[PDB]
Amino acid sequence: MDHYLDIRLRPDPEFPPAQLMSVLFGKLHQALVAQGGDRIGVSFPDLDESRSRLGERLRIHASADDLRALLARPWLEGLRDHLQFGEPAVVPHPTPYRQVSRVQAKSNPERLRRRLMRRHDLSEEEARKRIPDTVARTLDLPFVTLRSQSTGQHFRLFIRHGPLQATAEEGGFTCYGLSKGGFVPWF
RNA sequence: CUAAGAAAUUCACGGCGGGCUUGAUGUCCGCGUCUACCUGGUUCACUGCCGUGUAGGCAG
Repeated sequence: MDHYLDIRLRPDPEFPPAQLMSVLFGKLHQALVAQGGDRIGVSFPDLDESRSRLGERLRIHASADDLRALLARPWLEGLRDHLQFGEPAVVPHPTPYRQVSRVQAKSNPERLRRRLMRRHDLSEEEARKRIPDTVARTLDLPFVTLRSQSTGQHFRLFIRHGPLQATAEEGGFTCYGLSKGGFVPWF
């Protein structure tokens, strides 16, 4: 994708930057739900995989008309005191490419119990002996804490940046901006 | 290279029997506890779907 926009979280005493990036990713998801499309990607160029931090930057990649459209929408109403804007410009050359993947886990055993007892009509003990409590997977990935609107549930979403490649291939994106085959330029 | 260097305590057993502790009592006067605070630190690791699959993803 040719054009990128960098929005920086303004340093704020009233909330930590994790909460601002949470609400920014959430309103980003709501704006991408309102526009649709699968050619709109995200990246976080302030990565730090030692302490698993997401930093303070948000880089959204698409075309020119999409970015200049997303500037003038009410998904930036009520937030523009708390973040700074950049300019939609071309990605420089040359840059590597990588992905943004959502990596969940089956770290809750109880959902797997409910699944195995709802499809098979087992008992609690058969589901307990089939899958033990050691199935919980630990993760060292950065995460964003979003809530739900209609049936409200607050969850952390882990973001994984993939390996740096030399060329990018075609592919879509979700409403979260996450990679489904399409890679974002890393710089 | 140590006041070094060494070592088998052990067999057996009936502590019990008896008893009145009692009478009497004023706790009591008095008291300024105050001043000021972000519960969030991502702190709700959730809910459902495709998939035979626990393999892998998805949707909010």
